[PDB]
Amino acid sequence: RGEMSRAINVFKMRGSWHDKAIREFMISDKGPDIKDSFRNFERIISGSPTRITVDEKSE
Amino acid sequence: PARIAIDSLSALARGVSNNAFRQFVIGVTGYAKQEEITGLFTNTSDQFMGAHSITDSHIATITDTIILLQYVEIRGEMSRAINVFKMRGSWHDKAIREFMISDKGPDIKDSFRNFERIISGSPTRITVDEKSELSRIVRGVQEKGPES
Amino acid sequence: KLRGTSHMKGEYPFTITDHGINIFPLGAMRLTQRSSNVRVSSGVVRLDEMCGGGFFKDSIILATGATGTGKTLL
Amino acid sequence: EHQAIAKMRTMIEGFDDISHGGLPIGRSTLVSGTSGTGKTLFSIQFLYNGIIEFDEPGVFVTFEETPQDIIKNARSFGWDLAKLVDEGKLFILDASPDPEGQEVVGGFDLSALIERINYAIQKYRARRVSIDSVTSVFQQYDASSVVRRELFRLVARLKQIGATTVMTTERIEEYGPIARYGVEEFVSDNVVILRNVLEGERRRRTLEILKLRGTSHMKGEYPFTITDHGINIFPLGAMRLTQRSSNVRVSSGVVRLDEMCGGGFFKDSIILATGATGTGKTLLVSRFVENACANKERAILFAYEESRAQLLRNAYSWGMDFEEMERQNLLKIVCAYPESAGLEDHLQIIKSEINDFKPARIAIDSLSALARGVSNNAFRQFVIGVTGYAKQEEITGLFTNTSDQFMGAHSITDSHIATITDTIILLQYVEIRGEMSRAINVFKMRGSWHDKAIREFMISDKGPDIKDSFRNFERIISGSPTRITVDEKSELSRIVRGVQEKGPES
Ligand SMILES: Nc1ncnc2c1ncn2[C@@H]1O[C@H](COP(=O)(O)OP(=O)(O)OP(=O)(O)O)[C@@H](O)[C@H]1O
Ligand SMILES: Nc1ncnc2c1ncn2[C@@H]1O[C@H](COP(=O)(O)OP(=O)(O)OP(=O)(O)O)[C@@H](O)[C@H]1O
Ligand SMILES: Nc1ncnc2c1ncn2[C@@H]1O[C@H](COP(=O)(O)OP(=O)(O)OP(=O)(O)O)[C@@H](O)[C@H]1O
Ligand SMILES: [Mg+2]
Ligand SMILES: [Mg+2]
Ligand SMILES: [Mg+2]
Ligand SMILES: [Mg+2]
Ligand SMILES: [Mg+2]
Ligand SMILES: [Mg+2]
Repeated sequence: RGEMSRAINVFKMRGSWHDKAIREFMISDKGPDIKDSFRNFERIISGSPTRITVDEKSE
Repeated sequence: PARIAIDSLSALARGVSNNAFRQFVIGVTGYAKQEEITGLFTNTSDQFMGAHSITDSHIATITDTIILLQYVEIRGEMSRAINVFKMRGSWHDKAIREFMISDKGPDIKDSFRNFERIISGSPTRITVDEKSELSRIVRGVQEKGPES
Repeated sequence: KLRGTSHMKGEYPFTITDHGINIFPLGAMRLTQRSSNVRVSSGVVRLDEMCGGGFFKDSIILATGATGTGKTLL
Repeated sequence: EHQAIAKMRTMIEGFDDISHGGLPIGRSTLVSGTSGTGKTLFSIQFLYNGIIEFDEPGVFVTFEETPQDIIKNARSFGWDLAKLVDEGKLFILDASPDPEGQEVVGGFDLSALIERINYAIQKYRARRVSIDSVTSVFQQYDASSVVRRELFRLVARLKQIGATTVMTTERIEEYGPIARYGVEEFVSDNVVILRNVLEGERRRRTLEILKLRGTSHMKGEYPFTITDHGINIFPLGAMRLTQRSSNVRVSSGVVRLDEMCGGGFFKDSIILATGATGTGKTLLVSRFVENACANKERAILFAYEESRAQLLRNAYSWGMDFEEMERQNLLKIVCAYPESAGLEDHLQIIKSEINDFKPARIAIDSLSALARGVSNNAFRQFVIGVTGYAKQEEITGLFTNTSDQFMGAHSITDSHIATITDTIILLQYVEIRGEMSRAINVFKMRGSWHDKAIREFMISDKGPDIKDSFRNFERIISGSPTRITVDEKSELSRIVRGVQEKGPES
């Protein structure tokens, strides 16, 4: 929506299992605040997303 | 040995020329084909997602069977996928199947069938009224059958 | 040059080891690689089906993919 | 022939063309070159043929090598010089110093040698003369000044006599000064440089005619090979463009494809099969070779990727038994590594087998296999070679090119050879529904009309199955196509309910 938002992700860890989602986060005076993923978007990695706004199953 | 594996030849190509490498491959490839040895070579394609080539220095062809893993972005998540690209003497599965990674190993689930442009890492979800056609409401031609 | 006869032309890498000079005629080795229809597992069941039975014993299997995909695993 | 300088033939596979005829009669040609380059053979080869082809006795002066050895060595190419030095056709004139020699002797002896050689030439009635390693004579205590005068005397007198002479010169650097005393180059009438350039740990020898006072000739380097038969040159550029073309048609071994090509490949035509790794190329080629033998015609297969054994395993699995093919003496499999020699050689190995077997068809699986390491021009020039040879010989060719980038390769050349080729066959993957399906296409056919669809094909134990086209898909070539449907359910065989039978009975 016209705003440079972030996104943290644990790309690879040889031992552990790590999270496979791309979670956005933000920076305040309290430090980083990881948030929720972009479940509803597409091409996320590319950088310039593309919401899917799928019309449900159309009833 | 009866089996031989070198993890990350892409770890050898470090600095060394392209030709010196290519040669080295043949050197470890041929010697393995003659000595009745089964070999698996690990290669790390410099770029995750989008990779138009599956090697680096173009070793590809000097091989029998290709096994490919590629990151697929889905619903805001980075999930793997595998595919047997080419097998010179066998049949091998054409489909591209995704897979989990736990404490047990690899579980080759299904294939993103309701998807497009997968090889790009970032696919295009395209269910939007699946193979049932606009006839999900069966028109109404089926209003003759049940009577009294 | 080897006056009178023939020879392999060019450079060839050799390694002076604890067993004297050892030259690898990387070009000499011929392309006479015995083959057969024998297959062997991988350690991944389904995967073996995906090949159609298992990798051939006499072959070279290539595993590519981005860092993290899990080639070391396979 | 329009030239004003009379020439005599060396009968050296290649030279007489590059020299537009052969060494200028009554003159001296300086064939110079690095250590082991080819020099002294040329010389010997030059006297040889004159003997065994024109019956012209020759005089060979040795300076460093022992008159015994020259004969001992020349046996490698299969020549009993002995017998000739014996029948009075070849007079070897020793001048090699001695194992218990003094020091100082290269000026008045240079005057004596003239008279010497002048005796044997008058005696044996010779036409050709070789003076191998003059250099060694000055390697006693001399400098540029005394070498141009002394050589000159020798050649000057030699020309007066009427002998067509060849002198040999050594040189430390491959491209730098032509000869040691950087003076021989202007004292001679002609100058034949022989090199053996390194680069990429491999070795490439070439011959070049810098100058031929009086006539024209082919300029620049030309690769040659020293085989069991001696010097062998390739005027890759003297290869005129006047091959024969015919509307005759042959099979591809794949029926449906044939249609797709207007009615079967042209007899005289180069064929290119490009497609990402694992697309199929190797197969087709095998099905091409096969059929050629199924009609009783010869054909060769030069595998640079897969072994002769494996070529059969996968060949049998696809049906078609190569075991028999070999036995019925109809198909010959070469099979080798592109790293086991320089192209010059590889180009000749192929040519050879094409003359000791006379194929009527040929297939080179993975030209791109030969493009490894090598420079594009070097490889492009080699392609023109094979392509060249097979074209002027009515031998149908099917080359295999594997593009370095599956799905998304904006160019099926990579090395840009698609314009020398007559007919291209394209194989490429197609991402349809989480599945890597294949699909072939006939890009171009110079004489035929060929089908313009990008049909899909499947591989079975039986072979290449050419199905139907992805009409309802855009961005095909892109590799991962976009499904846009105007139909699909459109007739073809609607009729719902029970349409099939099963395995019991129909
Ligand atoms: N115990 C585990 N549980 C869940 N996931 C794991 C576990 N171990 C590893 N993984 C996952 O598998 C990946 C490990 O990669 P792996 O060791 O298979 O080699 P690779 O991908 O071929 O090469 P490299 O490790 O150098 O990137 C990690 O990135 C991670 O996502
Ligand atoms: N039968 C043969 N097959 C292949 N190569 C051969 C054969 N016989 C000789 N050669 C090659 O020929 C070359 C010998 O060179 P040659 O005797 O023609 O004179 P030169 O190289 O000009 O001068 P010099 O006496 O200083 O070496 C070597 O490089 C050698 O490998
Ligand atoms: N018996 C078989 N049954 C089914 N499919 C086969 C069989 N043999 C080979 N294949 C298929 O054919 C392909 C093998 O490629 P092929 O040997 O035709 O040469 P290529 O693709 O031109 O070059 P290269 O194999 O060196 O990459 C594989 O990708 C595989 O899917
Ligand atoms: Mg291949
Ligand atoms: Mg890695
Ligand atoms: Mg690793
Ligand atoms: Mg020498
Ligand atoms: Mg010599
Ligand atoms: Mg192949």
